[PDB]
Amino acid sequence: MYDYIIVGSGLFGAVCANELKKLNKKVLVIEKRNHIGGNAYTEDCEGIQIHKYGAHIFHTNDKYIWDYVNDLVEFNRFTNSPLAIYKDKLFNLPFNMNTFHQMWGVKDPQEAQNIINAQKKKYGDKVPENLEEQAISLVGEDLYQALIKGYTEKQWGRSAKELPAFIIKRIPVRFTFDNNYFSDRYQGIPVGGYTKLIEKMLEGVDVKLGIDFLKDKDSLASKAHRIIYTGPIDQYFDYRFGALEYRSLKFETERHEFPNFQGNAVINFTDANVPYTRIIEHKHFDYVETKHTVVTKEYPLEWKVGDEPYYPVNDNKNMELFKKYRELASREDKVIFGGRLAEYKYYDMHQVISAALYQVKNIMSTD
Amino acid sequence: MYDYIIVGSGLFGAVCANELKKLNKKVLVIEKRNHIGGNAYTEDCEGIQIHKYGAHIFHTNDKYIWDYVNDLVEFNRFTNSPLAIYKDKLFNLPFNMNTFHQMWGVKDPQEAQNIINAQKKKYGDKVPENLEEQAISLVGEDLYQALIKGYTEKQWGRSAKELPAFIIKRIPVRFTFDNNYFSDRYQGIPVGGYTKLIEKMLEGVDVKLGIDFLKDKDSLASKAHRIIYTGPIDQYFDYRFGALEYRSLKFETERHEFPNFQGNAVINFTDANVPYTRIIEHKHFDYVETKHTVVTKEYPLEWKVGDEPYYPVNDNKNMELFKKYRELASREDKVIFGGRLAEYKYYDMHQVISAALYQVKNIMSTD
Ligand SMILES: Cc1cc2nc3c(=O)[nH]c(=O)nc-3n(C[C@H](O)[C@H](O)[C@H](O)COP(=O)(O)OP(=O)(O)OC[C@H]3O[C@@H](n4cnc5c(N)ncnc54)[C@H](O)[C@@H]3O)c2cc1C
Ligand SMILES: Cc1cc2nc3c(=O)[nH]c(=O)nc-3n(C[C@H](O)[C@H](O)[C@H](O)COP(=O)(O)OP(=O)(O)OC[C@H]3O[C@@H](n4cnc5c(N)ncnc54)[C@H](O)[C@@H]3O)c2cc1C
Repeated sequence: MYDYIIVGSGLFGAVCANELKKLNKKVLVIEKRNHIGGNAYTEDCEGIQIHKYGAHIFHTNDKYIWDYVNDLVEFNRFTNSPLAIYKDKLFNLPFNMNTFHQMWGVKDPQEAQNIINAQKKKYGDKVPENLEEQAISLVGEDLYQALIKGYTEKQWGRSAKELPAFIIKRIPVRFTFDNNYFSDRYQGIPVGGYTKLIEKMLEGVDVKLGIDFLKDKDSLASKAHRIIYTGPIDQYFDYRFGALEYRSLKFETERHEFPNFQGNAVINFTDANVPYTRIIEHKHFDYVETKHTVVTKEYPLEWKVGDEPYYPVNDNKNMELFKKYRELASREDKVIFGGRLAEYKYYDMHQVISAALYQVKNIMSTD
Repeated sequence: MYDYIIVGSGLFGAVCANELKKLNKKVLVIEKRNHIGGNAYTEDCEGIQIHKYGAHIFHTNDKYIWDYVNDLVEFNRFTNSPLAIYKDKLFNLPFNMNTFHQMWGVKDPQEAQNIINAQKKKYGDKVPENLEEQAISLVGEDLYQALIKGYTEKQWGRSAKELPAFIIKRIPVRFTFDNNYFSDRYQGIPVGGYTKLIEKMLEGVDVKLGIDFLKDKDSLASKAHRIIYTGPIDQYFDYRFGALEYRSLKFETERHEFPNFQGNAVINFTDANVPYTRIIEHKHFDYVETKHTVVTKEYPLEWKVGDEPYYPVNDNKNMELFKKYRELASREDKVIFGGRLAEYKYYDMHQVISAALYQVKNIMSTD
C-alpha cells in the first residue's frame, strides 16, 4: 500500500518524488511513456544531448531553486540568444540595440527609442486587447511585421488580431546591446542533460514505465492513499465538457556528417511562408567536439486527441472550460492536480519546480 | 612584532591577509595610496560604481575561486560583450558569427570560415616579417584593417608594419553567434564593487594608508618576521639595472544628466584617427537606476619610469632585465615577491587570487 502514487515523471512529479522519498513516504511513479523526464527529456546521440521536445533552457532568480538543481547535476553558463530569420534578413533576439541597429542602422539608445515610439503613432493609445496590439505597443510596426506576426501566426495557427494580448510570455525589450533572452540572475543547461537530472530526483524510487494511469484509473487509485496527478486535467474527466485547446508540435530530426550547421542553438523563422517555426542545433547548448551534428526542424499544428499538448490557448472560451474541470477536481478526494497539463498553463521549469516544492510542504504541514 | 607585513592592498596582498588572518598570524598591511584595492579599486558616484583604473570583469573556470569571492560579495551575471566602432560601422567583438555577418553578410559557419581561411593566405605561407603580416595571417585583411590595425597602432605608438609580430600571438575566432568575450564557466561583476570585496578580505586586519614602504624600508621591515612584497620589483632594488618597460593609459571621466549614453559597458574605437581607444559606461557593469551616467574615455599614454604601469611590454629586452632582478630577489630572504608588479607580468584577477592562495599554502607548508 503506497502513501503516494505519482502520475507522470516530468519535473512536477519527479520533484514531488524527490522530496517525499526523503520524508520516508512510500512512493510509486507511473509514467505512460517509455522514458522519464516529460517534456524536458533529453537523449544522447554519440555525445550530443538532444532536446527531444523543444529547446529547454533553465533560468531563475531564485537562488534556492538554482542550487536545488545544481546540487544534483552541474549546469554550464549557456546564455540563450535566439536568432530570427525573416526572408533574406538575420536579426538578433530578444529586442535589443543589436536588433534595432540591424533594423535601422541606429547606434544611439535614445534614437532607437524615439523610432519605436514613433511607429506606434498610427495606432494611437487604446488599451491593447489582442496580441497584435500588445506587440505593436511594445516594439512598433517594423519589428512586429518582421519578427512577430508570421511567427505568431504559424505557432498559434490563428490571426494575431484574434489572440489574447498575453497569450505569449513577453520577451525583453531593452536599449542596451545585449542578446540575452532571459533577464534572470541564473541561467544554464545541465551538463549531461535533463534526463540525468531527473534521474537523480527519481533515484531510489519505484518507477513504472509504459503505463497510462487513465486506462486503469480506479484500480490504480485504490493502491495508494493519495494520488498526485500531472496529466491533462480534461482527459482525467473523459473530456466530459469538451477538450481544452492546444497547439502541438512535430519535430523532424536529422543527423549531418559535418560539425556546425547554423552556428547557434536556436533560430526562429518568422516568415509565414516557411513551414517550420524553428531549427534547433542541439550541440550548441553544451560545448562538444563531434564530427557530426543533429538538427531539428520544429513545425506547429493544431492539437487533436493523441497528440502531445504543448501550448494551451489561454483565451476566455477555454478558461471557462478549465474552470468547469477545476470544479470537478476541487471535489476529487484523494487527488492533487499539479503541473503544466493538470493546471492548463504554460510553466517555466523553475516555476514548476517551485510549485512542486510548495505542494509537498503543504502536504506535510498536516496529512 | 608582526608575523607578516604585507606591502600593497591589491588582490594579491588582500588575499594573503585574508588567509593569514585565518591562521592566527599577526598581520600588517601597508599601502602607499589613500585607498585599498590596487588596480581593481572602484569608487561610488551617486550609486554608480566606477572602475577607476580600467574596466574589470571577473572570470574563472575554478569553482573554488568563484565561490571564494562569492562568499564575500555576491556577483551578478554580467557578460562582457565589447563593441567596436570603425568609422560609421559598428561591430560585435570578439570575432564571432555576428562579426562576420556584419562584415560580409554571411550567415553560414562554413561559408564564414572559407572567407577567412582564404584571406589569411593573401601572402601565402610567407612567415610574418612584422605585426601587420602577423595579424593578416591570423584573421585576414578585412577584419584586420577594420578591427585590429588602428587600435593596435594607437595603443603602441605607430605603424603595424613597424612593429614586432610577437605583440599579437593569437586572435580568437569562433564560428558560432556568440558575443561572450570570455569562454570561462564563471563570469560576473561584484554587486557593490571591487572595493567592497577587498574590504571584506581585509576585515579585522591592521591597514596603514598613504605609506610607501620603500621610503622607510628598515624600520618597517623590523616590525615583522616576514615581508610579502607586491610592489614594482625593479623599484624595490632602486632601478639598479634600469627600469622595466610598461605601456600606460590615461582616463578622462564625465558625468552626464541622462541615464544611457551608449548602451554598453565597453566600446572600442579601432580607427587610428580617433584619439581614445575605448569609452566605458560604468553603470552597465551592474544594473542600477540613476538619472545620470558616468562615461570614461581611455587614451594610450606614452610611458616613462614614473607613470602608472598598466601593461608590461614583456619583450626579450625587458624579460632579460627581469631575470636580473629576480636573481637579486632570490638572494633576499624573509621577503616574498608576488603580484603583477612584483613579478613583471600581466595577471587576470582569478590568476592572481590563485597565486596568492598557493603562495600562502607554500608559506605554511615550509615553516
Ligand atoms: C516546446 C517547449 C519548450 C520549453 N522550453 C522551456 C525553456 O526553455 N525553459 C523552461 O524553463 N521551460 C521550458 N518549457 C516548459 C517545461 O517543458 C515545463 O515547465 C515542464 O515540462 C513542466 O513539468 P510537468 O511535469 O508539469 O509537465 P511534463 O514535463 O509535461 O510532464 C508530465 C508527464 O506526465 C506523463 N503523463 C501524462 N498523462 C499521463 C497518464 N495518464 N499516465 C501516466 N503518465 C502520464 C507524461 O508522459 C509526461 O512525462 C518548454 C515547454 C515546451 C512545450
Ligand atoms: C587596464 C586593466 C584592466 C584589467 N581588466 C581585467 C579584467 O577585466 N579581468 C581580470 O580578471 N583582470 C583584469 N586586470 C588585471 C588586474 O588588474 C590584476 O589582476 C590585479 O590588479 C592584480 O593584483 P595585484 O595585487 O597583483 O596588483 P595591484 O592591484 O596593482 O596592487 C598592488 C598594490 O600595492 C600598492 N603598492 C605598490 N608599491 C607599493 C609600495 N612600495 N609601498 C606600499 N604600497 C605599494 C599599490 O598602490 C597597489 O594598491 C586588468 C588590469 C589592467 C591594468
